Amino acid sequence: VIKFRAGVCEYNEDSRLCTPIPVQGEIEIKPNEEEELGFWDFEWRPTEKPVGRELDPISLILIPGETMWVPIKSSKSGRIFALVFSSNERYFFWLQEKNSGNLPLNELSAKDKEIYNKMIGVLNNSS
Amino acid sequence: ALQLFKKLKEENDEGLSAQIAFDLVSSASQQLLEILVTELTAQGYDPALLNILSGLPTCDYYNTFLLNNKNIDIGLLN
Amino acid sequence: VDNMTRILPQQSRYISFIKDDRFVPVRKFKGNNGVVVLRDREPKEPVALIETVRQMKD
Amino acid sequence: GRNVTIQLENADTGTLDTKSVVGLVMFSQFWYWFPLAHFLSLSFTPTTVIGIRGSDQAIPKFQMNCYAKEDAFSYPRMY
Repeated sequence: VIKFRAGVCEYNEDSRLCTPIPVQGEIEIKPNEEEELGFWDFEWRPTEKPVGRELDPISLILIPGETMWVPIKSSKSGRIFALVFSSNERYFFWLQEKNSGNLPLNELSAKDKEIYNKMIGVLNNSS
Repeated sequence: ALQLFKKLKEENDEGLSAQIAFDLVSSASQQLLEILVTELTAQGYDPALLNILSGLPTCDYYNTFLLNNKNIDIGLLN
Repeated sequence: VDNMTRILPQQSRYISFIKDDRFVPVRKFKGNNGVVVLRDREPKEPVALIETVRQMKD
Repeated sequence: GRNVTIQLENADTGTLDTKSVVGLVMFSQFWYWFPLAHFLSLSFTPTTVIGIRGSDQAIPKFQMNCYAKEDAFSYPRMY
């Protein structure tokens, strides 16, 4: 299991507001094996700071290649983990990977090289 | 000590408040700092003042100096 | 003399900050060692910066 | 790392610094119980001008003019 700090950020497509709503917690990706599609679940659950948008624990299936990983989908704030299910399971998430503090940074986290690779790894590979 | 901070509240200049405070924490009693933080909390004063007066900011600045510029005699250990 | 170095007090007495340089202290320099708060003339200019240790560890 | 000195007092306001005073007395009596040696750490103060940006809290790298003979006040050798 692959843990990292992340919080929820509201999803949007009307105007692309996509401002983070702060929380802290953690995102937990479970590799699963369910079908050849992988269905690596992006679970979002508050382990901490439940204040802001609660986003009750829920696991989301992954259909690979349909998701579009785009770093600045909002194009207004960094660290936009965007998961695009063509508005069906579309949730947005905002990294808080302590490395320069919570602060939104363009092109994801401060550990630039690492998180680019992490992102290819989950989306592309299917268990 | 309190009255001095109230004047600078009105200015809303962060730079000046900080500079005064940094000199005050060095000198000031362990006792003095502790009652002063309470008082400022109840005014509504910015939390940035309260943090310097807790003294952990200065601990961090002084820690940074030591790590980078340390010239270790290796002969001590041998 | 670069900022955030060991400076003896004797050297420190004779220090005057360049006024053209961005960093000039809010109020006059102590004239001696310790933490001195600078006014940043332009944040916009990029400066190589050393994050405070607390943040480095987070 | 050869960058610390023991401050007698905060001569800035001319009132005794609390830390150095206690430190020194607890160190000085050590004949009886040897571990009392460690109290001298508490009197140490580093001498360094640290610039602070008063609104971001980060140390800028910059250089100041210092009327000095650099050679005289440069670091001693590595012992």
